[PDB]
Amino acid sequence: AQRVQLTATVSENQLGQRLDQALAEMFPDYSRSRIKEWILDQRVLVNGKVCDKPKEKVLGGEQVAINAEIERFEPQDIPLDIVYEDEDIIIINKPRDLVVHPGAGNPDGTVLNALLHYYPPIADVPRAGIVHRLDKDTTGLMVVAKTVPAQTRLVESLQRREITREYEAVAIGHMTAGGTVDEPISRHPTKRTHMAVHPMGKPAVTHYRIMEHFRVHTRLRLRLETGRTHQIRVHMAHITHPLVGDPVYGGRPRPPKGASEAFISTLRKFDRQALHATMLRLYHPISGIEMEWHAPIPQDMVELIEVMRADFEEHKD
Amino acid sequence: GIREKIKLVSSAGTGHFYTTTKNKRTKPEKLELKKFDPVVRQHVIYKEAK
Amino acid sequence: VSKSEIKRDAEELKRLGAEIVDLGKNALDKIPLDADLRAAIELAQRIKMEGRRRQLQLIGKMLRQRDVEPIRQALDKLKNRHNQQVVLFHKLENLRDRLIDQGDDAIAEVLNLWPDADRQQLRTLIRNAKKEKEGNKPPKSARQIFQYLRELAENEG
RNA sequence: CCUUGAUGUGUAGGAUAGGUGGGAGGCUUUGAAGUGUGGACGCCAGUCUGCAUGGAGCCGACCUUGAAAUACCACCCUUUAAUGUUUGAUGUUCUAACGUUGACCCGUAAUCCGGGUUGCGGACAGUGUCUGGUGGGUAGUUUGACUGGGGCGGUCUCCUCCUAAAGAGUAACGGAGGAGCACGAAGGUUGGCUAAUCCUGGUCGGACAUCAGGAGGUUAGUGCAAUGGCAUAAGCCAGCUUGACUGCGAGCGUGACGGCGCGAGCAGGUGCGAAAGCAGGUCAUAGUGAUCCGGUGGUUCUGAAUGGAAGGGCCAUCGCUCAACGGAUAAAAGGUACUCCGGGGAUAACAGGCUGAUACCGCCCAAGAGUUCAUAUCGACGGCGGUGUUUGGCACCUCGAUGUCGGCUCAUCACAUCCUGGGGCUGAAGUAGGUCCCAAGGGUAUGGCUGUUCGCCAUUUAAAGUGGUACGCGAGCUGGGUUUAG
RNA sequence: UUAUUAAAAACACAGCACUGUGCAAACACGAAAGUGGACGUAUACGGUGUGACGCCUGCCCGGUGCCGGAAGGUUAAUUGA
Repeated sequence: AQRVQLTATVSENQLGQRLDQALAEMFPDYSRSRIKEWILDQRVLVNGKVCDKPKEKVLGGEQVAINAEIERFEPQDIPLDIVYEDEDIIIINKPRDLVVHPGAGNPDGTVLNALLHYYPPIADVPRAGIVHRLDKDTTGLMVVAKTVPAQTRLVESLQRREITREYEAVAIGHMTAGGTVDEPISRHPTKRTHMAVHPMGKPAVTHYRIMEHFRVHTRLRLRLETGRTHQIRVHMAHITHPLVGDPVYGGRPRPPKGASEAFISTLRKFDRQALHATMLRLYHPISGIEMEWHAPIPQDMVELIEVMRADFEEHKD
Repeated sequence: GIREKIKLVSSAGTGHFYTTTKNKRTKPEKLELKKFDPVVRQHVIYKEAK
Repeated sequence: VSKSEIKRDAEELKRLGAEIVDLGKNALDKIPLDADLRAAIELAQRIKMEGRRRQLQLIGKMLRQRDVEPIRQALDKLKNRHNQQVVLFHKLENLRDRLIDQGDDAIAEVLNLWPDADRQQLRTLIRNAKKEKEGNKPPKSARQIFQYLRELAENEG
């Protein structure tokens, strides 16, 4: 709340137009809809009189006075599962429903806000030391360099594509063999929350392998080169083999023939995206010795592969 | 279009006139032009170019 | 860009010219029309129907070669169909009660913005306006107040 | 509307300042500054005034105001005071018009009507003529021609080059375009001059600044699109200039014609140069509109008895996006699967015969991959052929009728063969296989889904063949899809 | 209900809602008389929408239609300086 008086005089070039617009040009910092709600609140005076009709026509020679309130990111306490912490690097296991960068609607409660609470002066480095983005619905390992010279080496490594990243994913369909996918990608022409494959898009490379199959699903291990927004999902979906439980990019639900009631519940229970990062490899900033870390399989994935293993060993066998 | 059709009346007392077109926008000054007049059988000045 | 695109644009101007001739003599002088066009208007209604077509061809002929928006905009005010005209009357009556009920706090805006306002006569008019309303007399002078403001609205001179 | 006297407070400021000119003075003993009431304006802030008291006088730049005067002389604007003139609007009273599907009496043993009394409205309503507005409720029409599609658009006139086949002309949904102006100079005459591009040199100065010297006599320019021309220059500059004139104009060309263009030369008056001569527009080809009917001027041309006048005629003249541009109205948009009538295969769709753009089939050229080894087996870049059952277009039609998709009954023909039969090769040990050749004698499925053709699935066998039959078969059946009318 | 291809999900239906109507009612039939409404009287008549019953019918007057208000601008017949 910032209670500051706002009084101004309308000119003679706003003739024959409404109330919301007139205050907009003279007050550039506040737009029509912000003005509209305060008009309905009976807190704006025109010619010394309060008005209740925003669609009035005002021309000029009037003194409008707004007597009301007006108004980087506040840190919040979030539980984080620390994997490795020292003076140069920070390895963190990001839990479910936690976005790595706050936006319009999430001022506090994200990774950056939690890192601000975890270490107060962490705001010195840009973006609080995050180097690559990851979906909030997907859990996995995240890397943050503590010191700013490590930031320069890390971003340069990705430009040369030196750091290797590994992912664990569960998809639909009886897979046969691994391979590579190389398809340019750009924004979806119609929907603004989809990043679809486009022939004249940004070039991309992704590799995928398989560890074991299932009834109509699979468990697979793969490596991603470029950590762009939702790269792994579309390249897995461009071969019409969408991820299991993905609501945005995965296909429509398709339970298998003769599926048990418990199996159908698990897909309903597993209502998040099937993605996880297990193994990350990095080069130390000032030492030059490789570090290797592993991420335990999350509990939801443990039961997901368990129910599929029982179903596959019962129906097909 | 932009041109304005004008009439040139003899400076003498006769009513015989000639028809022509002048752009008033670029040449608003009245013309000082003399042309043959059959009624007076001589050459007479023409004025009042609109 | 298209010959027929010009055609409908020209034809739209033709019916606009046909509207001017169908307008009364008293209201004809209101629009800022040139004398050459004005003289052609009076001959247009008195000519026989076939000559009206030729006159309509005439009226369209030299009206296309000049600018049309001020003529159309001025015609719109007289028809009271342009949006800025009706709101101008709205504020013109909006300053009436702002002035007819006080008489002193509203004259400042008029003189500050309009330099052709005769404040010597405006104060006297309000004196009569206050007298008739206070004595519950018929408003025989309230109409003249609006005429003066309306006359000064379009540069009476 | 006619005088009659005041009447105009944003501000500093002696203080209730109206704009346009004269203005340092008019007025007054035909009796004054300044004191009081009466009437009266009136935002009581202030002011005008009959009267006499009074017994001889008032201002103006003054410094300030955007603007300086009750110092005066006028056109006057607004507000408003009091008579007379003219015309409206509103309100009140009454009845005698008019209304009364109020009561009563009579014609009259009558809920019609008329007559009489009274009550209630009342000059209202209502009615008649004209007029403003609304008015597809109703009536008469229009929606032109060229082909396109869910709805809309574009073209119609003129000019340039090619198509155009060496006179002229010559079309297409043939390829490129432009014009509806402009110029009183950018016309005429006279005189004068000749650029692009590049070399060297030269300062700010660069790929132009303007040039000194050079090969080029036009590849530059020619108001604008293109073409043809332009050195006698039509290109460039300067003086004078109006021939961009009036009445003509033999003759020729182009078109069916209206029309359009060239036009020597004659009479008059002109401009240029001394003169010979040129000048009836712009180097030319598009820059446009015939007639009917309108404005102006002239013509005593005519003037429904005489003289005029009105009107009409002739001449010049401005008068079209009449653009649908040889121009049906001055005035007009759409649908009809609710349609009808008279015609048309003069004009679409499916099928039939041209066709192979695209794609299927065969062959050849053979770098390369192939344990050695090209065609044992593939084979990149290309070429030649065939049904042609997809996706298409072309002239031919049955519109005085050519009935479909699919299912049932019925089948027939070709083999580019699904099985059975005879073989070749094999990277064919046998069975089981794969490819190719010959061979059409026979056989070549049952059910759920959907109207299905097709296809998926379930289950058999030797397979559950491919195409023609106008993608067979309604004067054999079916009406499930398509299906007018709800 | 489509006689003579459509018997239905279509029409209608009691109910519900809005609007018009004070009697010489609105409206309709009729150049008009007059008649129906109705020899009824706003718990009545006409028009429109929906269509048992239960829970309900949310927001918006911008354009059109309707009502009221009229401050103002334009505006014919009429009269003739």
